[PDB]
Amino acid sequence: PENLRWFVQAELVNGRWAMLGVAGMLLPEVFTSIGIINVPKWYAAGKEEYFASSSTLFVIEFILSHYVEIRRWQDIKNPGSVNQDPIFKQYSLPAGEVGYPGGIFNPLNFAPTLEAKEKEIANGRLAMLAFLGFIIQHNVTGKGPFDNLLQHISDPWHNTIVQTL
Amino acid sequence: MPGEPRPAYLDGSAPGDFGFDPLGLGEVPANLERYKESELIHCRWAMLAVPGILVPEALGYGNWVKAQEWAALPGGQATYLGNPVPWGTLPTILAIEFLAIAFVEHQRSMEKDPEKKKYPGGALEELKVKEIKNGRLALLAFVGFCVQQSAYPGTGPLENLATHLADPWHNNIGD
Amino acid sequence: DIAGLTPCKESKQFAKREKQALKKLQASLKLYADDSAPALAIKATMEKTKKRFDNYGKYGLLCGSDGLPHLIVSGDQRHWGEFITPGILFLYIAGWIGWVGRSYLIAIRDEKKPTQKEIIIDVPLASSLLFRGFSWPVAAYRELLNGELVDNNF
Amino acid sequence: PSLVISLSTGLSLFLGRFVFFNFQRENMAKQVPEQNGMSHFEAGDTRAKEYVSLLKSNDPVGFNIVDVLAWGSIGHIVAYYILATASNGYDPSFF
Ligand SMILES: CC1=C(/C=C/C(C)=C/C=C\C(C)=C/C=C/C=C(C)/C=C/C=C(C)/C=C/C2=C(C)CCCC2(C)C)C(C)(C)CCC1
Repeated sequence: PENLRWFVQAELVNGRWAMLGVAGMLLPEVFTSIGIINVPKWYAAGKEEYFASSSTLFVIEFILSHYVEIRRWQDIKNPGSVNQDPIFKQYSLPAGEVGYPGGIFNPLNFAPTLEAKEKEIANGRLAMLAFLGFIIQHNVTGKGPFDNLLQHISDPWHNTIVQTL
Repeated sequence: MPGEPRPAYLDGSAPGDFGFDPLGLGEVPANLERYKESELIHCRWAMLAVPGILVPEALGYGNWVKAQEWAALPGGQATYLGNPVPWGTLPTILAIEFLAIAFVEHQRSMEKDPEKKKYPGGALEELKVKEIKNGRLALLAFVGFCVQQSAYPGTGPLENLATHLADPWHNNIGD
Repeated sequence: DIAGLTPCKESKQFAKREKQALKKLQASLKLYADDSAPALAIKATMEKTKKRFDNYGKYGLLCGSDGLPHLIVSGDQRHWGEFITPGILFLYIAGWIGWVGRSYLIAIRDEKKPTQKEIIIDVPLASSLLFRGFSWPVAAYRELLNGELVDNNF
Repeated sequence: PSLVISLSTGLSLFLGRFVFFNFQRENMAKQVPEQNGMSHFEAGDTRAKEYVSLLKSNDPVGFNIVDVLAWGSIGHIVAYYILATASNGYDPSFF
């Protein structure tokens, strides 16, 4: 196969930030209607506020971010972690990282951890295929339609590369 | 070491000898392993330059500043003469205060025991975390803003009416 | 637009010394221009060229005096890529040959007895021995910085 | 528009440091010696120095540097020259 329970969380982390990632531009996703390459921000807002650019929404809300993420890191490292959802186990019942800290140097094994159904996990990756659809168009064809009985599978037009941009 | 491996802010849990079983910094190395001139000096410094600084009033009433208060120092002295000295300004006044200071904590020179630390055993507010342990936050509190005090020295540390400057620069200038 | 070196569009040289350089191959009236090969020294080609004239254009390179591409990336403006946007790949395109290069070799002590076990290549390649080449760094490039190195192996 | 100091203070600053030291205590360190003939380095030996040869004459050292420069140097060229002639021709403080 491949390798050992190295990253799970790393990619899990990734898949966590993922769904709600693809929930992000999933507003442009158009309930019914309101999209394009974005500029704005949830709803509302109107304090004083969340601003530009001698301010930026950036560094303010995302300096402090750091200790909110380092806690996890050092939490991973020196476990550290809930009781225990994400590193790792209590309920119920995901895809097991399974191993404990060392090998024969490395291989007293390495991977008898498959088995089951459709299950929990899946959707975590779903949003990165979403992505590799959803990124690719949006600068290549920057709107997202779906349209039967009209002209699905017919088309209409054409649109390639060098036009210009 | 480096990361992503490290380094036990994640509890222990924790402290911790006992306990529960930990280390954690590696049982007491020293980036000097012996040790000083530059160490703990990073501490009592800026506690006590930064009180000297409270002094510029916010002024809502008026102040400024005294009787003699030096006229930006350049030429309000002395008016001398006797005679007649410097201008003043330049190297001379800037010479007195110096070696006057320059001797005061350098007779201190002679130091070895009485008392050199814990060192092997015992078998400045004595044992003092607080009063001393601030030593840190009293330095960089200062640079923290003197970074902008050497960045954009606009006019008056009104500071925030706008935002938290946060400007942002970007880490570059660009990106 | 930086150091010189103008973006081509003021045309002064390049565009003209061009519509000169290429265009006395064009005076190849000196033959007989209809259908040929034997000749087409005239009509076509310029398609790649003149019918790519004002085309090349077009992203500037701030081609410069002489009127020609002084090709520069260094990490300023759009350019941060005229060789870097096509500057990384190469890094990428090479040293995962190193992986095949490694794991090809790092097999040439496994199944045991080696060398010309290097000349007969055991068609060494097509997937993971290469088709890991795809995915090495920042996900696993630190195949380097643990048990494989050190080195730590035997 | 320049005070030639900093430098020209320090061109004197440690000049004045080895007119310096050591009137009496025999003949001005050690002892004396070393001279010609050669007693020291890779004739054999070649080792092994300390340095606390500072600490003595420092507290002393400061005085003399950082004012005679205002009594010698930037202290007139002095009356005196008297003696007299008068005096060397007696001098304008040059100026
Ligand atoms: C940060 C910084 C920087 C840098 C600089 C320098 C230059 C430094 C030095 C540094 C160091 C300290 C270095 C070292 C390095 C190391 C190395 C080492 C490199 C590399 C490599 C190699 C050689 C590789 C190999 C390989 C791999 C690893 C992968 C692929 C394949 C192979 C296996 C081949 C800059 C520029 C930005 C500037 C500022 C700061």
